[PDB]
Amino acid sequence: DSVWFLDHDYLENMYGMFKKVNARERIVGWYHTGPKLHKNDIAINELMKRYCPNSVLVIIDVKPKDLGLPTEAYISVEEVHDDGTPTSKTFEHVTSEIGAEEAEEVGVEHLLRDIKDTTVGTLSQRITNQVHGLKGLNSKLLDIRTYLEKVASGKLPINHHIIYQLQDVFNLLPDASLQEFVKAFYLKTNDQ
Amino acid sequence: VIDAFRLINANMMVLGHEPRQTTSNLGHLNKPSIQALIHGLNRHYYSITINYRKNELEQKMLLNLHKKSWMEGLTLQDYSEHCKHNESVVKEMLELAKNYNKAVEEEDKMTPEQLAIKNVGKQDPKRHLEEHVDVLMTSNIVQCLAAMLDTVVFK
Amino acid sequence: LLKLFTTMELMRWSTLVEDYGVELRKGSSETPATDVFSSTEEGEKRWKDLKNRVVEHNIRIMAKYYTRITMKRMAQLLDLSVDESEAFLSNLVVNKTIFAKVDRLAGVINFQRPKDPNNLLNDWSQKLNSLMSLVNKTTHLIAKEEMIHNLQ
Amino acid sequence: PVSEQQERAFTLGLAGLLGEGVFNFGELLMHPVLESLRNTDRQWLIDTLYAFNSGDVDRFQTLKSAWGQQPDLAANEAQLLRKIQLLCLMEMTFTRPANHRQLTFEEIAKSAKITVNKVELLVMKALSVGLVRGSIDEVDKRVHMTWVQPRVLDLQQIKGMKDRLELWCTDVKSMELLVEHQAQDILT
Amino acid sequence: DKKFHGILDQGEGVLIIFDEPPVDKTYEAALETIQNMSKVVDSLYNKAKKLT
Repeated sequence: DSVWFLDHDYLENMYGMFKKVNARERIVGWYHTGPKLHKNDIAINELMKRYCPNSVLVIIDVKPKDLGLPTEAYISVEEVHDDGTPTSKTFEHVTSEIGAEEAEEVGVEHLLRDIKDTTVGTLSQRITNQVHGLKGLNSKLLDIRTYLEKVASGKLPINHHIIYQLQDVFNLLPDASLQEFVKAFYLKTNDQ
Repeated sequence: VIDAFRLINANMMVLGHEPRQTTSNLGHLNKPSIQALIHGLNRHYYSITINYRKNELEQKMLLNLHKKSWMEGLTLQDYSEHCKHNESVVKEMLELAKNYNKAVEEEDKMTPEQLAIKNVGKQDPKRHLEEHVDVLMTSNIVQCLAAMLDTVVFK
Repeated sequence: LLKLFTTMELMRWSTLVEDYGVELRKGSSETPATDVFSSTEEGEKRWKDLKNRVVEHNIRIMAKYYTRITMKRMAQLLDLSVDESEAFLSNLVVNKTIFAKVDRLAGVINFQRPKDPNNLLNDWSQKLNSLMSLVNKTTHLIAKEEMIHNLQ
Repeated sequence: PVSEQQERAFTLGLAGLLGEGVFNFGELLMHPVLESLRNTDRQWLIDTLYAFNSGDVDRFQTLKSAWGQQPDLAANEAQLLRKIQLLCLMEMTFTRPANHRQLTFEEIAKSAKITVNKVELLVMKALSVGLVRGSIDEVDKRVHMTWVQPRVLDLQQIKGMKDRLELWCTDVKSMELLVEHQAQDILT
Repeated sequence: DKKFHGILDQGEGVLIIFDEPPVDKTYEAALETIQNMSKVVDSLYNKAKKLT
């Protein structure tokens, strides 16, 4: 993967041209197409900044890495990591959202009549969404577990962010109790 | 209000290219505005069809699977907020309840909606009452299901 | 003088009266524009007024950290008597700077909002909303992190 | 130089004990520097790190000849006692799953090997600084930790995380099936 | 008069003031729903007489 092909000039040419089709389309940066984030990607990240105003590295995959969006957003970071290891250059992720402009929304809404995360139309619609969050959560648990072992054996760099994040879930303490709701309905159904 | 069209020149009209276009597909004529359809048809164009093919991968990306979107389903809302809502919801039913007591006295013929309007209560007083409980029941029911599950799982 | 006052860590009145007394109470200076600390005529009264201030600071700090504290235990801390501590709390509560519940029988001081079982459930609901955001983020850092085995 | 590493390594440990910031005792041991090369001063230095982590007054106290050698340990003896107490408290909250992050004052006193009275003040100073967060219910006599900070980086500590993650994998599977089960006729 | 919302205890010789309790709200919404349904039931029966 230390042998690849890329045309740098092309990035510059494209920037000017996209402006005519829409004003909202200018050189933001570059896209990577999975499967992981590699060392080999770091060489291109450097280069992109000069060409673009400062660039972003978004990784758009063909299949989700979770259950939601197939996109990750990254910014290059330098951080000191200690376990017998020196300062590391890594890519620190920042969370992503969905969103669109009015033109896009119009076509997707008429075309959609699929099942979705939830459509909303019944109580039962809502359970499908509840099933999907819980299944998602299962996925993340597997990735972290296999990694914890790899840190212990190899002495892989310990990123402060991961150890702190997992810790927090454990400390908050779950507590849950009393819940109720109405029961007005019977007279109404009986009424019909 | 998207049509595919084809140019009508002097040459094209003499050949009879315009019927020739309808052939080989499902056929399509435009609609928007009366002045634009007559004028357009003669001078400007002949109209022909657009149909759409989008693959299952295209549909999957179209859908916008989203991580927080599913997560909300589990996310527990305040207990006081459910109690507060339960009480608020009851207050809408109270209003409807005056109309509803009168409507119910006589509903001895056919069509519930006519009976309900006739013995006072615009459209269906029963319906209004039912929608009001359903929204509250829906939020409370899912949150209780979620709460018991999370507490046990995390612990 | 600055250091004790600035920390929200525990202080005890008595330690302060002697500590400050040696260094700070003296207030030598050459300017005529200030020599005030406790060296001056109003300065004497200002040190008297300091007992009240220190003890009040102890109440604020304990209000946040503690939720419930035994009565016996709070008087030691403040450096006040049993009657004085219960009395000092009511004045503060009406004046509104801390909120305590005072048992004039020396039972307990509750700096909490009035306990409901309901209350506790709500506090967990908020934590849960945060807990999910944290778990989604973390998964990503894992994928870049797994690739590498050259940096160990 | 050999001699330079030995001087800087000595001061580095001393600093580390004084720390209110330090929760990376586990990192100091893990780094080759202290362990591999020992001198007579360095023999005690690694031991004092060990005594902190464990957070026992009994392990800590034998090392006391050291407290006299440097004025830095001797002078801030209060901070040392408070530190070992607080660290032991964190290890107990950490060992225990997400069922209880509550420990009694009695239990904290046993670990710390410091009196029950002084433990109650010490825990309060740690809260006040913000190292730890929680509540003290002195009716119950428990300090309920709402929040706990990033712990010492040792191997065992990597392993503690696994226990909860693994357990969580099985409770989620079970539960996921119950959510699918309810009205399976209609998801449409 | 409930001009301070407490209760006076003459058996012990203390004045207790009523602290905030957990929600009354739950009971009240149930109470309101059940009273409206009782009015309705009275109307519901009369038309029903026709069947039997």
